[PDB]
Amino acid sequence: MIVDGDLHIHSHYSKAVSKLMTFPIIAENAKLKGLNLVGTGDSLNPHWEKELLKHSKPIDDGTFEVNGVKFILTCEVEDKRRVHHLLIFPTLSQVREFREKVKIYSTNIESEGRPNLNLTAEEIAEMANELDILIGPAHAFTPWTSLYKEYDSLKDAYGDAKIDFLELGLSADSDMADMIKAHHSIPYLSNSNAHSPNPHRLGREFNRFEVKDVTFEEIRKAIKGVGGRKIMLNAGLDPRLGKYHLTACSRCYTKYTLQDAVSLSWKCPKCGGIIKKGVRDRILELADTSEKPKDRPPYVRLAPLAEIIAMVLGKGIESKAVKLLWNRFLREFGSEIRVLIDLPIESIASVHEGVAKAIWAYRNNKLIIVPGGGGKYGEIRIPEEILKAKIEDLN
DNA sequence: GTCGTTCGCTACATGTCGTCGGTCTGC
DNA sequence: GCAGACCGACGACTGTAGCGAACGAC
Ligand SMILES: [Mg+2]
Ligand SMILES: [Zn+2]
Ligand SMILES: [Zn+2]
Repeated sequence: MIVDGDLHIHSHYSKAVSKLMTFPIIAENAKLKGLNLVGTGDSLNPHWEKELLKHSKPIDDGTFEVNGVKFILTCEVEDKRRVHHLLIFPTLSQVREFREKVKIYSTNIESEGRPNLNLTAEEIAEMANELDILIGPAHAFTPWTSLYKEYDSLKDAYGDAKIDFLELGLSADSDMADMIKAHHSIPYLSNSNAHSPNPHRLGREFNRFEVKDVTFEEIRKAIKGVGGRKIMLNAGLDPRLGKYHLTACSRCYTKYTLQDAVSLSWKCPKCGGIIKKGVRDRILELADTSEKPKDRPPYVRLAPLAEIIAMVLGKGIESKAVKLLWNRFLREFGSEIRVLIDLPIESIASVHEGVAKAIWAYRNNKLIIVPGGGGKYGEIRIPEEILKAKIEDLN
């Protein structure tokens, strides 16, 4: 069976997140967005474990279910060098063992969602492999809290340790990640690290797996690509829409080239901000080979349907008209990805014409995209001739 | 016209811990 | 005067009350 899953979210116990980020709301929004599997997130926090045991029903010893949505134990943690690490746990016993094992190395493990572990990345990965915990550098291209903002390679970060995946993130896709030779030997994950259960937030990037049943073991086999199970698709946000694609300032958000960045010494001239190196320039710095493996699954660059509706209606992202249109679209059809890629333009025009034309322009890549960097998301704008024209004379 | 309804932009939070300037000290 | 110790502020890790102001069925 084919299942879509987003295995990287943060509960309300994390900081700068939404208080509506609870199990029922997440399950409802995922079921409405056509999302089969959702990672628990913040599984190291005991209060979140209590809420999970209260609101959900167990499938086995590591897979749970609520409102028809499956859940696997996941958690993002922080490093002593301030590096994000995503972990997937087989069962709840592994969760409790890993928790009690690091209580002496942390002070907010029973207080925060993404906590602070005073341990080397090598030590964390070794402890994870000891208990067969899946571990990977989450959004490892961010110039703030990632791996490549601190280290230059995975071997220098983990040493004698072994990882199980590598989360790409918003500002990256499979090609630029595969531009590094070592990355050829590691499966990718297109996750969200999302904080709000909003349409454009929850499940902005997910992974489509082929499995036999919906359990942790099948997900592990699909990640490792064994026994017929495999990660057959990586649905992700366009890198130009991420918050740190290009190199820009952290205050004025002015885009600067890598050459101009080195010239100004990371000092913003007309602002004074601390310009941070985008993921594109970082990947270009760590350029290995122009080749990429064949077994790499395809990465479909998609945009949030909510933002498309907002830019078509000329209204905000959180407005009520765009919410009504999004709800009507999700009622008439299946999920966001269906209307974005799979659904034909003529069927989309049955609900709204301008939205169908914008989706056509996005599929044919005639949609204007201004990249984002330094903390600002990329923006999308449709040309005038695409909006004023009909549909038959379009293609 | 009328007054509920909604839009879009500004401000602000919850805390841990680095980075980044500025300041004190003891020489 | 200056190296080193000390200090404060600043923001990610974004989401959202909230607040005038334009809006839209009667
Ligand atoms: Mg992406
Ligand atoms: Zn993170
Ligand atoms: Zn600046």
